[PDB]
Amino acid sequence: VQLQESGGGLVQPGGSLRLSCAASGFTFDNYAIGWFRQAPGKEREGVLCIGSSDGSTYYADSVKGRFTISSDNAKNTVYLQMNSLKPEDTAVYYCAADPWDSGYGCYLDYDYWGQGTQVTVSS
Amino acid sequence: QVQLQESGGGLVQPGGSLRLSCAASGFTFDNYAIGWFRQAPGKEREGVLCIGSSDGSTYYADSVKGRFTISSDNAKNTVYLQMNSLKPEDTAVYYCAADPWDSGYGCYLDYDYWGQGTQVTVSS
Amino acid sequence: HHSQDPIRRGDVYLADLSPVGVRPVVIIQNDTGNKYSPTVIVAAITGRINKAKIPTHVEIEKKKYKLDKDSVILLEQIRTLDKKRLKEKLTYLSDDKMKEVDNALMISLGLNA
Amino acid sequence: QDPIRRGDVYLADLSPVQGSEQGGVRPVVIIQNDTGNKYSPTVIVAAITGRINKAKIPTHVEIEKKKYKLDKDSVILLEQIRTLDKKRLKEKLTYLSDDKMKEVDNALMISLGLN
Repeated sequence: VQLQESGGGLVQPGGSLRLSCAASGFTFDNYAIGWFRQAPGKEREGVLCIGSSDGSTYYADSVKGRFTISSDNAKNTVYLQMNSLKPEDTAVYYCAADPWDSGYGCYLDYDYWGQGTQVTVSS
Repeated sequence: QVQLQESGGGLVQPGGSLRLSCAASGFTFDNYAIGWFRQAPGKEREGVLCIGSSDGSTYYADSVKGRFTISSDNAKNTVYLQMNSLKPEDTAVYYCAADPWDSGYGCYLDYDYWGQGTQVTVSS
Repeated sequence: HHSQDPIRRGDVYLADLSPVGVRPVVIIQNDTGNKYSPTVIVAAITGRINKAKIPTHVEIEKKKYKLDKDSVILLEQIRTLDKKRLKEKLTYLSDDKMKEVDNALMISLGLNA
Repeated sequence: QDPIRRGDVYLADLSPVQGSEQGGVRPVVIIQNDTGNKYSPTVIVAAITGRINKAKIPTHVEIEKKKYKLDKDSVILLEQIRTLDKKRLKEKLTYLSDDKMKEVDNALMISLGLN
């Protein structure tokens, strides 16, 4: 699947990628949305997360000014624009979504989780 | 403004009754918190029966539950403390107090208006 | 007969919350105010979610607490209510569940050291 | 813009169906944690009243008119707490002192039976 990430690959330090998050059977309208990453051996970490559109976007400390989120007008897709990639950003990235959009930040629980996409920064 | 005055104190035998009145030289006890306190020589002043909001519940000191009740007259310019089954421990100066902020409960930490006090003595 | 049994912290009441309804709420105000005050302080209960989503959330199960569905106590959703708005007492929380509510209330209101 | 901070004193539209209804714009104190204050759509506030200038019950904290730019010497009512949509926050008047915020914390603990 109901959430499928794509758009990842290899890039040199400083490059850009745009990860996609495709929703099937539902639209992202009024959904909380979270992007997460999991590095080898480390616990999965929240990267950028939106609860209510009346609240404010949460960014992990390392990613502010480099990663932004956007919709697909039809709101069937959500994009993580990743600029100025650094080797520290190498991980599998996931998208997650939840119908309850009265919260904020990265939720402790999301009803829908994507499968994951690999991102590697090295040259 | 206002000046509260208690009356109806005096000497009663154990088991006797006494009705204290608290009369308002200016206002009516409408939308006013109301407290009855007593202070005996050597002891701390003690809240005995206190009303904040009429939508709340009346506070009674443990020692006076069942014996002391409050009521007001028609003019609402007089509130009465009905004291029944009086005991020697009830001997004290009794004070009424009122405050315009009637959104609270219990005996307030502060009342804008106090009485001068009236003496109640229970002796055999 | 209106039950003279005092409202207690941790009771779950049905309450009229209009406007922004009748929904369940948890009494979180101290028991002295609960006995004498015209008002109580409550936290919202919702069945829109059945899992804690943020740190201010506490889950409560349907069968233990006589709910229509598994619910979550929202300690980010606090309100002071006139007592008239309280309808029927549904149930009350266990001591452990109340300890969880206290913790989430300390987080919600920035009171933890 | 400047984050809403716990301890800030805001003018807030408490009018039901607020828009611009009446004179229901009153001072409140932000009591929610600062993480929610940064990201949540809502805040939690305690009411401030100029109807009294002296603490009447244990949930009251007095605040001076001069230091905190109020229209009267006032009292923070930690028995009057409510969750507020951030769109109801108007201007930020001031913020409470660290010692004054500690009085608010203690009265909040009393109010909510947290010891």
